[PDB]
Amino acid sequence: SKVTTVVATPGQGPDRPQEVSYTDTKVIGNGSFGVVYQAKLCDSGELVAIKKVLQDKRFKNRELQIMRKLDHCNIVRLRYFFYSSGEKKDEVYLNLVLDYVPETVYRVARHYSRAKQTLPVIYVKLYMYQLFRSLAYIHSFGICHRDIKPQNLLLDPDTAVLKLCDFGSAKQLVRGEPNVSYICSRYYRAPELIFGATDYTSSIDVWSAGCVLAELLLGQPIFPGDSGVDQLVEIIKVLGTPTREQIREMNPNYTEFPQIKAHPWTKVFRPRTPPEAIALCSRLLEYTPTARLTPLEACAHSFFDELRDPNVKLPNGRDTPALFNFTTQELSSNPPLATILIPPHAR
Amino acid sequence: XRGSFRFFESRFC
Ligand SMILES: [Cl-]
Repeated sequence: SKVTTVVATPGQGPDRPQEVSYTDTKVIGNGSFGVVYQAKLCDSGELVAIKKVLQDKRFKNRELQIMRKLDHCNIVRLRYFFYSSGEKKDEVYLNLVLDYVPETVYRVARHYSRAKQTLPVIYVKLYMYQLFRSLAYIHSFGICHRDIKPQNLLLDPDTAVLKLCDFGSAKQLVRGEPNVSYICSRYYRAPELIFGATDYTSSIDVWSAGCVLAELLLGQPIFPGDSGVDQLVEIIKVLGTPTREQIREMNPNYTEFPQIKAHPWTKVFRPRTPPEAIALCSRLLEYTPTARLTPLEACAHSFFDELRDPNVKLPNGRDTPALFNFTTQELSSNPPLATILIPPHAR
Repeated sequence: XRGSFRFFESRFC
């Protein structure tokens, strides 16, 4: 309840620490590996989130390294960071001061689901489009998030702005460097991870995004289950068993299936589900990792055409959030897509 | 409600 003054380092640019005062600190929740507090900046009265993570005495903090590089309207901004000490000894905390966003896609989806109500497809379009932009941006640095789930999609439901958060699982993936998946990609686990791949790529995030889309269309997870084994049974119910070629594309080291055919995608979702949403989902939830759309290709899909209509508005009458403020970095995987992604009225 | 949530409270509870 008292005023706390720290010397905090701005997230972006070289280190230029500033005195920052905040107050009204209270626990509001958690990320995967840190408690999240709300606080009010004394200067502007603005609410911020402070994620407190343990600082290793000998190793750099990877989440901080990644977040200092990022600046995108669909990724939670690292305003500042600072260190604090408990009474223990070697007990040091890294404090990440983040923009505060009050709700998540999961909360809105769960509200609609528990009410037996379909989430309006305009919101599905807006949320998924903004997720795909955030992925296009991080993937352009080689950074894979590895924990894409609806609880990590922050949302202001009135403006419909979505921000990806929680980079505690994220890593730069480099061709030829093996990677593991013990504490990450547990929520919507891509099948190559279930099959034990250590050479996986950022397309694991696109699989997760496909699971988010399917959940928003169905009102429940498409592949529920705690373990990868459990999720795989559920994956087979829809996709059938992977072919020998798909297994080789997922994990060429997987030595040790009956042929079970896929279930038609139109029969997975309720009648009246928009056909383009089903088409999009079928190009995300693919066994072969290289067959999945890239994030930028997904943004350009016909499912998002309504967002490119000149007269589109939110249901509350407000303008849509920013959709066309692309950068070179974000477009870098396929700059010619800019012609389609940004209609003439938007540039 | 029930499940795994980011925040303790929600207007959508
Ligand atoms: Cl949540």
